[PDB]
Amino acid sequence: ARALDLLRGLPRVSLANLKPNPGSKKPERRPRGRRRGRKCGRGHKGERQRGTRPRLGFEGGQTPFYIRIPKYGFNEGHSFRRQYKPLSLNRLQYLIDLGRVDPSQPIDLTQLVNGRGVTIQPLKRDYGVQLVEEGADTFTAKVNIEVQLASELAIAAIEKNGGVVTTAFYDPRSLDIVCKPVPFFLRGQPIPKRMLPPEELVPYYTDAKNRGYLADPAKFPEARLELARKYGYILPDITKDELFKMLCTRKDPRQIFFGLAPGWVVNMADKKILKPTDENLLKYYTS
Amino acid sequence: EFKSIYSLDKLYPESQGSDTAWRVPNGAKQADSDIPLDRLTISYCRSSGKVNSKAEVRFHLATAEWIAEPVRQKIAITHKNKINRLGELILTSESSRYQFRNLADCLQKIRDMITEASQTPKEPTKEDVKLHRIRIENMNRERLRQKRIHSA
Amino acid sequence: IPDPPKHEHYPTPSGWQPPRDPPPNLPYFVRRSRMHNIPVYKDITHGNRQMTVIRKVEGDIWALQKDVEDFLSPLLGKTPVTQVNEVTGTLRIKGYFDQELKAWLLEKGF
Amino acid sequence: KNILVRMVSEAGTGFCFNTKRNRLREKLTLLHYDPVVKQRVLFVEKKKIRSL
Amino acid sequence: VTYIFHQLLDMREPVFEFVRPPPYHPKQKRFPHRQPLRYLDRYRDSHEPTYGIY
Amino acid sequence: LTYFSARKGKRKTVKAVIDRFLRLHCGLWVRRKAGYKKKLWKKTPARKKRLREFVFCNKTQSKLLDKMTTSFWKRRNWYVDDPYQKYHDRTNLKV
RNA sequence: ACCUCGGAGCAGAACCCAACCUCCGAGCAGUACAUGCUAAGACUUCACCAGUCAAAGCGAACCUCAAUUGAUCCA
Ligand SMILES: [Mg+2]
Ligand SMILES: [Mg+2]
Ligand SMILES: [Mg+2]
Ligand SMILES: [Mg+2]
Ligand SMILES: [Mg+2]
Ligand SMILES: [Mg+2]
Ligand SMILES: [Mg+2]
Repeated sequence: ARALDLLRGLPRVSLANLKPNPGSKKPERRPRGRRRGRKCGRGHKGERQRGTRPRLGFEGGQTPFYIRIPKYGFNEGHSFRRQYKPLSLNRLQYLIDLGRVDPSQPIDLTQLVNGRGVTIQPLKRDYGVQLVEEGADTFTAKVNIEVQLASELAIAAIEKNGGVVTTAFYDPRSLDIVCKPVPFFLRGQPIPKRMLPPEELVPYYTDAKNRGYLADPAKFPEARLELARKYGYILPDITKDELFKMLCTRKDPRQIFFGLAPGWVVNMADKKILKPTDENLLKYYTS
Repeated sequence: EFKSIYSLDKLYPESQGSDTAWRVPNGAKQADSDIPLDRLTISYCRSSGKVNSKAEVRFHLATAEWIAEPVRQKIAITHKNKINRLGELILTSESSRYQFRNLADCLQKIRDMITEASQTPKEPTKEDVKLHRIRIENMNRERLRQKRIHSA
Repeated sequence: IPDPPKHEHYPTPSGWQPPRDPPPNLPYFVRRSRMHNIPVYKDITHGNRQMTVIRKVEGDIWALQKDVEDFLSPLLGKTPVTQVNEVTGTLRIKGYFDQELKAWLLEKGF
Repeated sequence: KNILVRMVSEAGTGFCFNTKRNRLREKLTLLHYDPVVKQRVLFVEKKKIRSL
Repeated sequence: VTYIFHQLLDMREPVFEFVRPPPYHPKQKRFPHRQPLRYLDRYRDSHEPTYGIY
Repeated sequence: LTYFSARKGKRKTVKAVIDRFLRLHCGLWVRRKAGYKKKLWKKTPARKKRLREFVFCNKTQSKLLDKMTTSFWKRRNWYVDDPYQKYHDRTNLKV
């Protein structure tokens, strides 16, 4: 580079030589002098120069605009509505292609966050990831993914490449735990049992058409065949697959993690796992 | 390994198999309406990015053995505006920007044509928006037919 | 950030492609972002100013400016309006040309 | 003088509409279009609430 | 006519279609004051959900 | 409008604005017409139809409402079945 | 004495234009009950709020008048 060759001359850099980049340090304007004084930008008398101007939204006495308009329940229950971070098929393909989350293992919320493909906010009322069909075509992944919402086109696209998609539920506490497991492990609490979906999400997650994690697996093949028939591209048999065992991992409900069970305690220093015998605890953590 | 009282085996004791959700019902779901996808030529080519991909499904209607003879002839009669020089039926779709949905619409069109030509006792509802003029013109045309002899 | 895996045939789905070895013999060089992408970004200051930024240039940047002008002059019908920043080795172009510049730099092999 | 009354249909139940009526005249039975059945049905005046 | 094109002119039959000029809309404003919510619908190409970077 | 609160030193929001208006993420504010459910017996069907509309606000009104609300009400929301989901983004707008 | 709304002059020929200026008026009435629903494009009382007109379309037969009026909250 020519810059260090220039620096080879150029007396040494010290604390007497430093200078900000031009444009970064805008100069302060002071009320002293002929131009900036004698009124100091406040104008002549009234409420303006004296600073006692009426509040924002006041219009001089006439009924204000923000009060004239009738009330309407636009943001009525805004803090109670559920939200789902969109995850597109092309973004998932990009994640797979760039050495991020590995299709050779089941893909769930924690894997997506650790690969940093989605950022889930348990506060601000996000209930997980919703799968969308933006990159339905040019999507050759062959993944076993677990999401919280999915469109039928995304289900078709994923099932079409030899993969399996399932739709699970997480309460906010389990959402936080599964998105940031390490802080939960440093918290010192035993792993809780995942809660059942609310009464209005029950028919969604017990429906085999949405690939719900609470629906009977006796209706999955007929729905998969129906999707394949609707969209062409005949359905592949994944039982004859070399990764069928990995694709079958289903992560039992009331089990936030894969190999871990509710009630266990993780000791990160002196790495081991504590199990709560006194079978009353087993009854609580299993029921 | 871990199983809770809401485990799938306890929730649905009949469906306890390991491969019970992945077995293909190809043995029974092999009717004549399956529309063998191998014998349909599907082309995905229109300059997308106006962002609407195009679905084009074409198939030689005459040599389509998976469609019965009388319904095949009825389709050839009632959709003759979609038959190319080589005799193949042409169906295209532009509803969405996903070729998946476009192909789905094409297949639905094929199924609807097949199951509409199969059931001939359908009652055609009268319309008087575009064909009223044509029928009146044809009537006043046929009004001009009166000699005794002519041939060919 | 993990190194992208060795794919058998490029470009991969979603259009990713690694930089080629050895680096092209050019007076300038454009590094990749930490996530292995082409450092061409859209920018909008006011509601109007659409610009593109080529950010990680290394070497002389005037050759890159010459190449960018020669490449985008036929597409625009005029020479592009451009700002050169040597101290922070970036190249600012008036107008949106992000996809064109990404494809162009990929074809040059950066 | 003139009173605004509420007219309720029999078929297409639940659909009402307000019309102006002279007070001295008998209760109104009128043909009116009912959009929940997409045809004109009878409407009978019920529960007058206005005085203009 | 179609069989005329079939065997007389040995050519593929052309079919035409009466199209109309695209509907006129004014230049889109950043703040469409007092326009109904459907004002934004006259300026889309595809009526399908979009998710840009997600 | 309580630019600085006596408890946290934070800007506050006027809740009348929240009760009356909806903000699209593009920057547009949607309101209802005044009098859209008052004395419908003296109004023509065209007047009532134009009163039942959800309309946009001025640039001045939009900046005023942005000042009157906090940045929490300007974040990108991802509701499940939002009827205004498609209106949160602008398309084919030039400068 | 007046305070809101409309017509005429001043203000002669696109628009606008004051007055404790000159004159008239209004705070209704009458008839169908599609006085249904939607929807391009426009006007606009010099802001806003309000207000005004309207093609195409879906259905169904084959609107007069100048003003005639009152936001939000709340009931
Ligand atoms: Mg002095
Ligand atoms: Mg002074
Ligand atoms: Mg003064
Ligand atoms: Mg007052
Ligand atoms: Mg920027
Ligand atoms: Mg105006
Ligand atoms: Mg009309």
